[PDB]
Amino acid sequence: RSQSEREEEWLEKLYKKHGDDYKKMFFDKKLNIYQQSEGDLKRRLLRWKKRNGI
Amino acid sequence: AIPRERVIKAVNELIKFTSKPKNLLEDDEEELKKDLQLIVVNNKSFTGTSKSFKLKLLNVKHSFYKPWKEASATAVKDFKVLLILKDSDIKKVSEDDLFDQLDSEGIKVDEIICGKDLKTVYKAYEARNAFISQFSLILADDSIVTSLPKLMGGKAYNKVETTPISIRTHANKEFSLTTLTNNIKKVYMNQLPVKLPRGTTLNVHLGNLEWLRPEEFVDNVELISEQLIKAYQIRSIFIKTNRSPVLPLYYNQDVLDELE
Amino acid sequence: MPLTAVPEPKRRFVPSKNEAKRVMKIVRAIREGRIIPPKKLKEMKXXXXX
Amino acid sequence: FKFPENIPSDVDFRIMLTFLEFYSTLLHFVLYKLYTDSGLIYPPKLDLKKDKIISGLSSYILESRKYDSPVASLFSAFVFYVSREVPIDILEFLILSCGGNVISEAAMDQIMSKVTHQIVDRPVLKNKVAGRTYIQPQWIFDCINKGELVPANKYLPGEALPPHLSPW
Amino acid sequence: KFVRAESIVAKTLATSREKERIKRVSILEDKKAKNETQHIASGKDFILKITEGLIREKTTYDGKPALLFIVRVRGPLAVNIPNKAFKILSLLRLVETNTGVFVKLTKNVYPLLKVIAPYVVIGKPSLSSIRSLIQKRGRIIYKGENEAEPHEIVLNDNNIVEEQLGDHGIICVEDIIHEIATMGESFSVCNFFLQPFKLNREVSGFGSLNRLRKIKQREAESRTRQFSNAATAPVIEVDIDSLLAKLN
Amino acid sequence: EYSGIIYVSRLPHGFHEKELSKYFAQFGDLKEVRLARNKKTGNSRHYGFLEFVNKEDAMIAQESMNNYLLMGHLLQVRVLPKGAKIEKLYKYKKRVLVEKGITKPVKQLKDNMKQKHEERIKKLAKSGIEFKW
Amino acid sequence: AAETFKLFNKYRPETAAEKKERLTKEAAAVAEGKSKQDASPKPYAVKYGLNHVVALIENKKAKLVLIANDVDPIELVVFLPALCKKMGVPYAIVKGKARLGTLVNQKTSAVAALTEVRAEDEAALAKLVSTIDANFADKYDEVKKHWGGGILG
RNA sequence: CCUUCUCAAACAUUCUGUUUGGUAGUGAGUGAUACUCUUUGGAGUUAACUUGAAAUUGCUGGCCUUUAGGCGAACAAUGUUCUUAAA
Repeated sequence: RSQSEREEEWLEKLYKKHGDDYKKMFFDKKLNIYQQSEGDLKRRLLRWKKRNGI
Repeated sequence: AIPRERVIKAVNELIKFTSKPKNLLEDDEEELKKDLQLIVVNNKSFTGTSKSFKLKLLNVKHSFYKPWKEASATAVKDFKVLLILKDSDIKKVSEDDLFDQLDSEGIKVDEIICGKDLKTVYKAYEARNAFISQFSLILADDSIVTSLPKLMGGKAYNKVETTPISIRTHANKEFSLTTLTNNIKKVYMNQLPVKLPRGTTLNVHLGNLEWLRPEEFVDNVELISEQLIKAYQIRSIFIKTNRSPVLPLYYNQDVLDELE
Repeated sequence: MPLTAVPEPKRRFVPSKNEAKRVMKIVRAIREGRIIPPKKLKEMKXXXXX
Repeated sequence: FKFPENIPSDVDFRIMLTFLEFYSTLLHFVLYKLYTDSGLIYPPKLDLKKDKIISGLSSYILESRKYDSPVASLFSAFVFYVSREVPIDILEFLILSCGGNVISEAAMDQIMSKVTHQIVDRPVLKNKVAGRTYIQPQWIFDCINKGELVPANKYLPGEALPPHLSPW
Repeated sequence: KFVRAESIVAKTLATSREKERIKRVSILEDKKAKNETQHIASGKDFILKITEGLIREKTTYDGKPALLFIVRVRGPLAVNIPNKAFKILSLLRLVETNTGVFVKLTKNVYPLLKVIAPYVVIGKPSLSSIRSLIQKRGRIIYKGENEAEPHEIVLNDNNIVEEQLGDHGIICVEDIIHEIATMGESFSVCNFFLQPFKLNREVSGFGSLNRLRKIKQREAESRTRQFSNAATAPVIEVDIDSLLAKLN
Repeated sequence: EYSGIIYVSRLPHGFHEKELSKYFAQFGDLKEVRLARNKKTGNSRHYGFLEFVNKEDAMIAQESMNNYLLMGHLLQVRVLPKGAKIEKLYKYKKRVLVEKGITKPVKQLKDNMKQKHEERIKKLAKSGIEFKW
Repeated sequence: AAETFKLFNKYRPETAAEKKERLTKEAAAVAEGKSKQDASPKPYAVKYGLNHVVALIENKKAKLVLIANDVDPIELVVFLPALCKKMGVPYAIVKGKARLGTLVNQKTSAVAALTEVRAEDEAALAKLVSTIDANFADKYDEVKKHWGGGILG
């Protein structure tokens, strides 16, 4: 089960905006407007990294 | 000129004065008043025979806004920077555009507000006074500056921080972000505001003693005072704390002969 | 106080999800060309009037 | 003639507007077949500043994609000088039916080498150029009704005119 | 009728605004005309040109007699018109709205344009537009055969024209168009002669369809007309060639 | 019992005695009308007083205006009791400045400057922390 | 009631046409992609579903409630004045559910709740609340307790 | 039931600088230190605070004009009179 292009691009924006840390990106307003869960962020980023960018 | 030595005498006298000592948890505002310097200028006919809400920006050697901000981080009221810009101006200018320029020299705009926002969001005296009272530094485009006083409220024109400051994004036909960028630097750290009331009395606010060096206070005061002498015919100069009595430093007795 | 101690839902605070699903429905229809963009529609009408 | 008319309260427009719209659409498609049949573009382009000079048929430029003798190309190679005094419109259209040129000083003050003829109706003529021919406009109204040239001594101001009875 | 409580307040506020901007215009223009430019905004004047957010270009004023055509607009929302501007509109005969007139522009004319700016609309006219106005509209107050004589007649007889204009030698209303465009010898003869203008309202209004037109035109007029109240207001000019396509 | 004299609070900006007359005449004819104004600038203090020819007309007018929302903030009208009279209001204008010449010649007030400077030095002694000037 | 309608016409809900139009705009944006930004504050509108209106009470969230006088099943409505009375919600009884439906793009609505207000309008809201509590809660409270009607025709 | 002056000039080229001008207020109340005259009449200035645009009578500045207007404009000045926002 892969990822959709818009939301992996969204994750790619988050990956460059905050880096890897999650407490900063959790309290980010811009590009976290759905206010994703702390660890759902981790799960989607780990899936995105395994898909692309190590 | 003015005997700098006498100014050092008076400022050391004032340091000794403020060094003199069920209590509050949170300290008295009056206790914060009795630590602060205000320059008082007696001068012939300081009216323009008309109200002058425009602030003169005097070129000052040192910048008290940075020790303001550094003590304001400790203080309850937090130093904030307001700009009031045109509708098209806010449409063009973004916030990171400001913040990248200001982190270069290490300052920060709090907010930017259109005249539309003044005339509909804060078109209510309570909310407008509460919104204004948050701020210390208020900037406005020179075009908007002469449109302000119906929107700002006279309660904003009573105090010195609450009254806005003329600043210009334009240098050519259109504005440039470079002009606003270095212009907020000029108004921030190289200039100090001057209210221009009526009568023979001028009050100039300098700031708390704990912020700057006392000889640096003396240098800023003598620079400003020479600027004033070259500007206006001056009767006398009394500098003091608003709790303290006055201190006569310099006066010109022939100005009053020259008035009439 | 209110009657019920019902916990507040997530979706009251964030932009609406079902809106966005309808958005992506229209996106899939436009990618298939079943829906014409309105700028293209006005372009069509401006030529068809003449 | 282009005169401000007192509007009649007796009429009802509600009929003439229907006739108007019907005739408008009908003449519209007939102009389509007459422009395509004449081989040129059915929308006629106009220069805007030419329309700002005068709102007429001469505003339109007419694109590409003989004349029947004598009335078409009557007064060929013929340069007029219509005055500001004359009614510009119907004389303009008659000269365009001739193919000659139109030069009016009324058009000039918006902002004269080849001009030979003045159409004017004035008693006293100022500059009185003997090279330029001074003519009251009935000459154009009578030459095209004959199809032929007539002498202009009657049409010279301020000579009186034959009572024109048109060919009907 | 019991009028209301609110209109009486809104009229007072609007008259306050207008009297303030008019006093600002009067003081600023007095300091300009008396040439005592010491502490004012600007010394020289400006002119707006709205054409097609739409492009709004400014010029400095040229001290040159320019033919202008003025068009009376319905004034702002609930305003009693002040007596200073009432005087000017009385002179320029612009009461009974939808009423323009041709005027000469000089530097003595120019200061009143800043005054009556919230009530009329200005621009550069064209010869075809002037032509169309005169050939389609215009009545002359006229001393006739046997009349009580508040008597107006439409422009047909050029001999009536050269009757009362024979001293200047002015015949044939086409030449009146020509000399209003020209203004070489005498404009003001033609200006006092053509004394009333009337233009229809553009939208008939009352009825289901035309209310949409009225709303869209009120929105368009909100986009076009700008009310500076600065006393250094650039003179707004609009395409009267566009405007008379609507109103004539 | 209540009189015909009337207190009106919470007036909107620019809404003055002329407009009060022009409005409340439609209730019936009024006896007197005044607005509380400020002295330095003739601006409203947002409350005023009415008087009518009748007490009954005053009560009718007071009923239809007591909780009346108007031009932003609402208005509140109260009739006064029978023991109430109008006192001490004036239409104040904007009082402009006046400039009057100094009476003493320049050398008398030079001497006054010289005296007041030494006197303030004596006050800096008297307060007192040292100041040689 | 006039100023209340002037208030609520500032807060008209979005129509289906305007909704679908904005949807087509943003969808054509993403179709180009041209993913412009991710930013929108909130929609503010009146609330008009009856169970939704009652639902906004018992939190409380209703800043103002308009209640239509004429409903043919009156019993749908009769608890709402007492319910906003006990919940302290500033209710007001409006005249005519058609006028409610006009401001909410329905035929009728019979209820009108309003919770979220911009800062430009919040000061107008509070004075309208005070106006209603002066004009409705003070005037009609005791006569509310009295048995109406009974007089023959 | 209205919407508030949203720029001017000069010099200079530094990819925009430098100088100058352009702003009448929401009412009420608290209150520091003072300054200046005025000839006691006070007047005009000076920190700071409060307040849902809140609300109860602070008794009649001066000068000038016309029969209300300017003192922030002196041969300066002003009115409440715009109708397809009707009926």
